[PDB]
Amino acid sequence: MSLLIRGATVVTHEESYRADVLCANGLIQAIGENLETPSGCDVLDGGGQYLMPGGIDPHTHMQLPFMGTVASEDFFSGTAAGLAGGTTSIIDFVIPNPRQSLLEAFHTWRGWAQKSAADYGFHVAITWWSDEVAREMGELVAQHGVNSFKHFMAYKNAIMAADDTLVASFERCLELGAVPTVHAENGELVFHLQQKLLAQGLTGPEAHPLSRPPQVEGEAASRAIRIAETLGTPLYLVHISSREALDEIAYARAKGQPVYGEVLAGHLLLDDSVYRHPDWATAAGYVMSPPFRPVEHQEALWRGLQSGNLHTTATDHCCFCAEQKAMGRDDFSKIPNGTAGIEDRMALLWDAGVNSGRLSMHEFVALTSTNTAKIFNLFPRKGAIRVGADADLVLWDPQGSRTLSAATHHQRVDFNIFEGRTVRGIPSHTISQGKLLWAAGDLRAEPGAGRYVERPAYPSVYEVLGRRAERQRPVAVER
Amino acid sequence: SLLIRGATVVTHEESYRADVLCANGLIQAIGENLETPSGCDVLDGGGQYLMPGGIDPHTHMQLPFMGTVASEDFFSGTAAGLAGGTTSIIDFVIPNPRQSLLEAFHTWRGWAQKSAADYGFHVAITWWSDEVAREMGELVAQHGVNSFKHFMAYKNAIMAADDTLVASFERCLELGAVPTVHAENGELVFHLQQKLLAQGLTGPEAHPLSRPPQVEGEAASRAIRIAETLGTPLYLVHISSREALDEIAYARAKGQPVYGEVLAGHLLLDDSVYRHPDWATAAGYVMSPPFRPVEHQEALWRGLQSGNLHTTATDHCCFCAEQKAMGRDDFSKIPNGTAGIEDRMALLWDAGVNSGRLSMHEFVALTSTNTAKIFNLFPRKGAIRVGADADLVLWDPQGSRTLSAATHHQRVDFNIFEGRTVRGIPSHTISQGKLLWAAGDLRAEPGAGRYVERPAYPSVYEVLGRRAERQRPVAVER
Ligand SMILES: [Zn+2]
Ligand SMILES: [Zn+2]
Ligand SMILES: [Zn+2]
Ligand SMILES: [Zn+2]
Repeated sequence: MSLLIRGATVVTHEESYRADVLCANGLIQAIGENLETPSGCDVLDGGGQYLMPGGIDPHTHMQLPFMGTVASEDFFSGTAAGLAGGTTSIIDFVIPNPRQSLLEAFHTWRGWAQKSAADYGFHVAITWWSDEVAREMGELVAQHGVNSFKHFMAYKNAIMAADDTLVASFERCLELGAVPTVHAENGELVFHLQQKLLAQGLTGPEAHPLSRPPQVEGEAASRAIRIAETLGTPLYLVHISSREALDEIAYARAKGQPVYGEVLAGHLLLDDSVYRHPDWATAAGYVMSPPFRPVEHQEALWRGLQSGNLHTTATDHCCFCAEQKAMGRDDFSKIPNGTAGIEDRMALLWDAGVNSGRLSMHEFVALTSTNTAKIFNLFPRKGAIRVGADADLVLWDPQGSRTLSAATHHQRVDFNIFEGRTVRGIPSHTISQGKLLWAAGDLRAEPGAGRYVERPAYPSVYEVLGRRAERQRPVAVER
Repeated sequence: SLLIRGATVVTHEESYRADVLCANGLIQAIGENLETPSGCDVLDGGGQYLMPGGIDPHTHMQLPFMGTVASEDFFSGTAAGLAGGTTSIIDFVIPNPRQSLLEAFHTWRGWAQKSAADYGFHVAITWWSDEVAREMGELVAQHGVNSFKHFMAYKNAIMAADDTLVASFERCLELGAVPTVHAENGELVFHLQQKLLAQGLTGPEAHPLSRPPQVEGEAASRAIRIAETLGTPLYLVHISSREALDEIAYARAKGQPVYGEVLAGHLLLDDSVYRHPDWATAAGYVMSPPFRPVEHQEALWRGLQSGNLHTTATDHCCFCAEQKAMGRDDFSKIPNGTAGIEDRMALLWDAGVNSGRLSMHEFVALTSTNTAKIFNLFPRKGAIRVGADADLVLWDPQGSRTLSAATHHQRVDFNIFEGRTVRGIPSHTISQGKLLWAAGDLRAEPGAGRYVERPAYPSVYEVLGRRAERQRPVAVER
């Protein structure tokens, strides 16, 4: 018990309509025009606003230990700041060291995430292979609510998976009904260009984009895609930044292949000139992988969203303050990679996509929660306004205004990649598991309030794959 | 000296009536009603088309491979070529892993000495070290080699992985050499092979299932993007799939120098051949990449017509029945390869020219001139011009030939086009100014052919160099 949102237009991934919505006991209890108020149930007035599923950010790195160091944003600050921005759940990554047990890395991460203010889940990264990793994956799916496994195709000599691994792991994912996910950059090429730029003496952040140009993403997307086609698995590609990688996804989808693509707001709105800023720390602030790209790539990504070839939005929320960035003051390859975004994603997208008329409100919802839930088999528990669904919601004021700044954001990091940008259309209120956790300026997150969210295996795409595999079965010739 | 009189000269771009005089290995004169020098033999070409002799840039004469040695040797293979209108080859030095390239190279020169017509070599990069790199440089500077092949498949044999591709392509750029690639993802092939064998599918019908088209498309994608990133051209051998062809068109659509090669096999045969109820027949078709579903044939023809595929070849790599039978209980041990050197030109004329898919000019481009230009042999080869080498084919658009292993000159007991009848045939073939095939009479002689050196830095390198210069990485000062 008990929270009634009254007066709003409910906006789903597919329709708009006027209704009141009642939350109790973490769930949406009722939806209708003029609902009755249970006694002492709190009431939020939503006249002239839109009430939508709360955002799900399927790509966070809260307090990740990475590139000599540990991300500035912990599970609490991170998940809180997300709430302030209308995001109600995350999926983060367990990234074991190579040769490290997955169940061990997984219990370590569950540890770190217990302090979450909002619902959370994990993908598990496959950073090495053995019969043991195969075994443990099965357990994570059977016992621990994991149904998606990440592969890094870059970060050579660190966590990179090569073809022999990708093949073995993807086959395992097929066996388990789990979704393979990939960070698609060709690692040998990145490694090769990094050395060559450093050997020429190019050590600045401006050399970061040059060390990993768009065709390096395109290559790796092609390869992850064709391994998935060849093994009979779906595939989810994280943070697509390039035309080249988008074209591979469209090409595969165009042949009937289940491939999904995620995009970050930064890759929709920023270009690679940012790395040439006169101030080192500013430029360094933008360093993440894949990097920001020449302008023609933004337009292409927008169209991918408009055409159904890109499916989800996310942030790759991986915060490093200036002093951490400056670990690579003399060597761009040692700047810790990552930008902040959890709090800003929904407003950035609404303002650039809906106000401009590129995206309908419905696509906005699809791209901010529902597609993610459907892909990872959380629908209709999440990303849905219906009776029985988790009461994760955001109330949106289309005329409200906000100016993005590191000075004022709830993200624990001293840099914002959209510093000074002003957006129209903001989350006035955010509701997580039935509770009002952000209210016109007031953040009310509390450590440990979040739950761990299990995702069942075998999303329905695996039924279709199953029937195809059966129909395609090889038949010997008799002689 | 040899005068060809009364033919229509057909090049990669035009047709005209003229006689052609050859002497001393070379074309001496071209013009209407040329004078006959005394002693000169005269070939009457009235009603026929005189074209450059075909260049086949992909042969494997007497290759030791998959536990045996190809049945066709450098003499029998180049002689069979000449009967087919093909006057020069490019074959492959394939050193074993950890074997010196130079060692392998001289060995292959020995094997090739017996060739009946002009020949040259690509050299395969089957392992990597500083010594390989040094050897590549000596091959280019001293030995007339200007192209290096990389195999993306054949895991635990001659397969190159990304780290070798990158380092080799970079070495290729340094030397002005053309990287070439056999584009199949070896890890997927290897995985599928085991899986299929583990399920007891051991027959030839499983060869194609073990390397479906996307495995080729992936590897073309990857070679292409490595080449783009390192700033080299790229040549992809025997493209069989829409997927690979689409990767080439995509890259050429961004201004990237990528060339594709195609075999007649892959233009005209489909994967149903592998389900033949006779084991030996099905096995005769086993090569890599395998023949594909029909839709890929049409895509390939369209590649030719659009300028996204550039050369034709044969992957001439012959194994007789007893040799193919080494894989009788395991398709993955069937020696991979089919014959085609003799048949390439008539197959293509017949399927492409008679149908109106290709002009005669395109036919010339795709059978000699584009290969010449790509590997820096134009206009010495693939050109009918004074001072060019006198490698010529006289083509009777009315003749007919029926292809058969019982009648072909290829030293192998199987022909992947057994029984097919083509219209338009080479009536005569001239190599080094000499009449080596004359309407059924083959006059090839062991050892007549020459080793043909190809200079480095084809023209594309000047363009890449201007590009590289305009994209100098430039540091921001602070
Ligand atoms: Zn990533
Ligand atoms: Zn990430
Ligand atoms: Zn090959
Ligand atoms: Zn070959």
